[PDB]
Amino acid sequence: EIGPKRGSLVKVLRPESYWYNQVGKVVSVDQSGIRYPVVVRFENQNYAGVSTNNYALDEIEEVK
Amino acid sequence: AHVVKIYDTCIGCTQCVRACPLDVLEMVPWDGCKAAQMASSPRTEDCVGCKRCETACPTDFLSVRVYLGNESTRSLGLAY
Amino acid sequence: DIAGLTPCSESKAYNKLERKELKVLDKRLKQYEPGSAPYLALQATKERTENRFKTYAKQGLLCGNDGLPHLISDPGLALRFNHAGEVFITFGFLYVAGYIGHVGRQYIILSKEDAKPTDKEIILDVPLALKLAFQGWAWPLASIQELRNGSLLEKDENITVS
Amino acid sequence: QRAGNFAPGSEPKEYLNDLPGNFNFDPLELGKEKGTLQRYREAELIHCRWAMLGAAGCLAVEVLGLGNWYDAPLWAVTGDKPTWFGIEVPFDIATILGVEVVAMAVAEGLRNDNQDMEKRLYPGGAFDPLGFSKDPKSFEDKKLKELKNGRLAMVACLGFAGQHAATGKPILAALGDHLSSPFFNNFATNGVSVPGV
Amino acid sequence: LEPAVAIGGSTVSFLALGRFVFLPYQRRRTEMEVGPGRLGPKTTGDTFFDRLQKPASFVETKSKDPSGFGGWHAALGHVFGYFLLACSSLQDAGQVIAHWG
Amino acid sequence: DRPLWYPGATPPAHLDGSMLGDYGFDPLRLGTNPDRMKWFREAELTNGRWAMAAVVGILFTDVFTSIGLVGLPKWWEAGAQTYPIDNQTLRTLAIIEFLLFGWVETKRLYDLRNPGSQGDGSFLGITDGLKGTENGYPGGIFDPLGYSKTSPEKLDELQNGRLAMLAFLGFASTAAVNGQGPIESLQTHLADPFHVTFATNGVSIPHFTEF
Amino acid sequence: MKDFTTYLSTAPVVGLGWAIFTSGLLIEINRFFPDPLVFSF
Ligand code: CLA
Ligand code: CLA
Ligand code: CLA
Ligand code: CLA
Ligand SMILES: CC(/C=C/C=C(C)/C=C/[C@@]12O[C@]1(C)C[C@@H](O)CC2(C)C)=C\C=C\C=C(C)\C=C\C=C(C)\C=C\[C@@]12O[C@]1(C)C[C@@H](O)CC2(C)C
Ligand SMILES: CC1=C[C@H](O)CC(C)(C)[C@H]1/C=C/C(C)=C/C=C/C(C)=C\C=C\C=C(C)\C=C\C=C(C)\C=C\C1=C(C)C[C@H](O)CC1(C)C
Ligand code: SF4
Ligand code: SF4
Repeated sequence: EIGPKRGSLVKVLRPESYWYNQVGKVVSVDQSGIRYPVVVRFENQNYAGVSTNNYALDEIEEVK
Repeated sequence: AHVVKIYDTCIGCTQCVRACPLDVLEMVPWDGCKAAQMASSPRTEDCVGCKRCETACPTDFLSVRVYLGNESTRSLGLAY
Repeated sequence: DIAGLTPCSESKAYNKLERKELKVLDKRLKQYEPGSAPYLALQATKERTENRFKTYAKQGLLCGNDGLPHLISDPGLALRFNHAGEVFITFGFLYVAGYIGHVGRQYIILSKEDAKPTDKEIILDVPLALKLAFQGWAWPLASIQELRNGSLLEKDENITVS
Repeated sequence: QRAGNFAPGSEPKEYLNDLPGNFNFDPLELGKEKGTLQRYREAELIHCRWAMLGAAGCLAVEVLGLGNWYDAPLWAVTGDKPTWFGIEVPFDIATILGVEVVAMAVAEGLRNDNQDMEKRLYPGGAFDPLGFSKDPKSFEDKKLKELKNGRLAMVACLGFAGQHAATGKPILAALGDHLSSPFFNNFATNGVSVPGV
Repeated sequence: LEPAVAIGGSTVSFLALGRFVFLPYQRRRTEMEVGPGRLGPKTTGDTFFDRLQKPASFVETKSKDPSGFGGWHAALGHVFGYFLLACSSLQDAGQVIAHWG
Repeated sequence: DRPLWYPGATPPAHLDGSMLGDYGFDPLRLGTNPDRMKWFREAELTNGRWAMAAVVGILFTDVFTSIGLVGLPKWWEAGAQTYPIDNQTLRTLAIIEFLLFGWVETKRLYDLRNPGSQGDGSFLGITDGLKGTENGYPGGIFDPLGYSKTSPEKLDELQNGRLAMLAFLGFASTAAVNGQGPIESLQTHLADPFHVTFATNGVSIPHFTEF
Repeated sequence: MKDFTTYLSTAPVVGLGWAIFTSGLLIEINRFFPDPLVFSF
């Protein structure tokens, strides 16, 4: 309810993440008041091998 | 010895405590993630620096960091 | 007769070298029968050497102090004299290189507009590659028309750490 | 207040709106900032005034028949007596160089300390003894006339330099040549103005 | 040519120039520049006897902004700008510096 | 709009829209962009319009030259015979041509970017008559035969222009492999149709079969 | 048949089609037309 719509593509704004200025699909948004509830999923894997990460509400921007 | 740090971007998957081969990290309860647990490192003097915890960390960027520093007999891995 | 060089048509070193090669090739003619396969092969090599020296010369190509042909590369200096052909025709490479680049860029953009564009890279879409290869003959026109529309670049969507 | 379009159906620049001698010419968008546009304005006016005086003297010596303008400063190198309208002034080259340095130094030093945005382009008072600045309308079209004549004089000075750079004939002679054979003698026949002609 | 009239007529011209027409421009132009202090630190209590600007009154003695050391500073124009003209001995030594062409 | 260049299986994308001489021929899909299509049609119109005057200036004079009415040279050496005459200027024709041609070319250029952008304060008194109807189709230039109601005359114009462009390319290529004129190469083709052919007369394709 | 023609689109289409075509083209050009050091202008 507080995060973006589930299933909507967003843009990451974390300046130290491997998916900076990229576009990722939001899989779920937690509603427990945690620090980083918006969980996103990206098509391309990172250097470690994972493809999903959870960001906060302020570091999530709509695509273009 | 080396200085290990755990940032707040932790998700509590308990993988670094499973990857540590010297029993340095532990899992303490927390109230900031879905798993309600955050890693900690009480036995920092036993850190050897193999950086297996950083490879076991799944979040981007890593929630645990191993900053190498001074070396002792335990941190140098000497058996003699 | 520029940059202190001289035309290959009036150089003694050029003729000296020509006679040297024609002699070292002719020395191997005595070791074979006048009508066999090694004789025919040596005769073909001799004809190719004479033709190459004649072709290399009388075509404005000039050599310097050693009989070896030198090449003028400055435009203007190669255009004021009949030396444009030696290296100023860089447009042939620029045309083939731009052809390769345009075909690859057209295949990357078109394949990315499909679900999972990865397996399309290890397993090429041959009917799409052959169609895109014969459609890029007028590549500079497509490049200038794709630049004015702004469809050639990106504004700020790059993985940077700056 | 656009005094004419430099190009019919051009792009109207919203920076050169209320300016004298405006034609919306500038395509490189130089002087787009409102601060540097004033410096460019005063630089244009000063250059126009200097080029008008230069082209006037350059054509006056040749129409009066006193020698080439390029050959006028050759007296110091050759070593003879220089003159102005046949007076034979006895000044040496070091003396005229010194008086020119000091006089232009005090004149330019006094000009640079104006601190008036209007008086730096168009002053008045002492610099306008005839006082034809009372009529604001006459002042307006006289300012436009000044800019239109100054730009033509700048192009004329660059023309004198190019004409003497290609050939060695004097200014009026350069016109006579073009009047002796227009289709056979022009800049495209010098062999140097066009690399290939 | 004469050294007495070329470096003497030089000094006074450079001095009168700097005192009558280039003085307010120099004073107005030196206002944006700051002194030696590293953005004004403590000096007297830290023993910085060399960075502190020399005193010796440094006040108005003439009119319309005077110059104590400027009269000796700007005066170097006498030898910087005209000892070259004063030493123009190549005009009679055969070494032509006219640069023909 | 008009009959397709092929009888079938060749459906274009941006050629469905109406246009002068629309035959649906675009295999490289060059005119996909609308602005680039709008610019390319003007380029085709100008190229065809000048190629028509060039091909008539060559062919019409060659007819009288081959018959025997005039003693004018051919097109490949008309330049080499104009300047050796006593009353002929030096190579200043290129410069005066560039200046006087660029003057009207820039008017036609600014008219394409902004159609009908000929304000009253530009020319002397014909500042209003230069308002063209469409891009590449003006009105005050031509005086007769243009106030009809049906436009397919432009189809004849475009077809004649395309045929003229192909003809000039043939002029430059035929005179490059044989060294003769167009009607000089045409008249010999009527005599021996199987001997003087591009496949065997000129050195066009390397045919070396002399058994 | 579909599996064979899709197998032929991985590594042969890029390492034996283009390589053989380009190599054969350059070799036949240098065979019929002997050694080219200028544009023959
Ligand atoms: C419609 C234009 C046209 C016409 C009528 C001709 C006619 C002729 N050409 Mg030419 N040619 C043309 C265009 C044309 N050409 C173009 C565009 C080129 C550049 C590729 C050439 C290059 C060329 C060469 C190098 C030679 C000829 C030669 C000849 C003559 C012998 C025929 C031949 O060898 O094959 C013709 C060769 C061609 C390439 C033309 C075939 C393809 C054209 C472009 C198709 C157009 C035909 C059109 C659709 C139908 C005819 C229209 C007509 C009834 C008005 C002949 C009179 C030969 C010659 O002079 O004999 C000594 C010769 O050596 N042509
Ligand atoms: C057709 C694809 C393609 C295109 C359009 C480009 C374009 C470019 N590359 Mg590049 N590159 C490519 C493939 C491509 N590359 C591949 C496959 C590699 C790995 C070997 C590289 C490695 C590479 C490096 C290391 C660098 C570039 C650089 C550059 C830029 C400078 C120009 C240049 O020619 O550099 C040189 C390009 C090469 C040396 C690669 C040549 C290898 C061939 C041409 C690639 C094969 C493509 C394939 C046939 C396409 C498939 C066709 C399709 C129908 C199936 C330019 C925008 C430079 C740069 O950083 O930008 C300024 C640079 O340093 N590239
Ligand atoms: C000292 C020269 C000089 C200066 C400072 C100016 C300054 C100005 N002009 Mg002017 N102009 C000049 C010369 C100059 N002009 C000449 C000689 C002509 C006749 C061709 C004109 C014709 C002209 C017109 C028609 C108009 C202006 C206008 C303007 C004003 C706005 C344009 C602008 O912002 O650009 C700023 C100027 C500069 C930044 C000067 C920079 C010069 C650069 C370095 C280019 C010089 C290189 C050049 C190509 C050399 C040619 C030599 C050749 C052999 C290569 C501006 C205040 C417009 C106006 O509103 O009037 C008030 C206007 O409509 N000018
Ligand atoms: C005899 C056994 C053999 C050999 C020698 C090879 C060799 C190779 N394979 Mg292959 N492979 C094999 C068996 C074999 N494979 C089998 C049984 C399968 C299962 C069907 C595969 C499936 C397979 C896949 C899916 C791929 C390869 C690829 C490659 C190439 C490595 C990538 C590279 O060069 O960098 C990359 C080069 C660039 C980025 C620059 C592009 C320009 C290149 C150099 C032009 C291509 C020419 C070619 C590589 C050289 C000739 C090939 C040679 C076989 C004749 C390499 C030449 C990769 C490939 O296709 O190469 C791209 C790849 O994607 N192989
Ligand atoms: C100062 C000057 C002339 C002064 C002449 C003098 C003092 C002559 C004096 C003497 O001759 C006498 C009397 C007698 C001689 O014996 C001795 C000398 C001493 C020689 C001319 C300037 C002349 C200055 C010129 C020619 C300026 C050129 C400007 C151009 C080309 C315009 C460019 C732009 O258009 C672009 C390209 C892009 C646009 O965006 C912006 C703009 C900047 C507007
Ligand atoms: C300030 C004031 C104020 C007060 O109150 C009053 C008073 C009024 C008095 C005043 C003043 C004024 C003045 C000074 C004015 C001036 C002007 C000048 C000087 C000049 C012109 C000047 C000049 C000018 C323009 C000029 C121009 C020129 C030209 C184009 C030239 C041309 C030519 C050439 C190229 C070459 C050839 O071979 C020749 C010819 C063809 C011929
Ligand atoms: S670096 Fe090795 S020893 Fe140290 S905490 Fe990580 S896994 Fe344990
Ligand atoms: S591996 Fe990383 S995310 Fe998982 S518990 Fe350890 S520090 Fe936290």
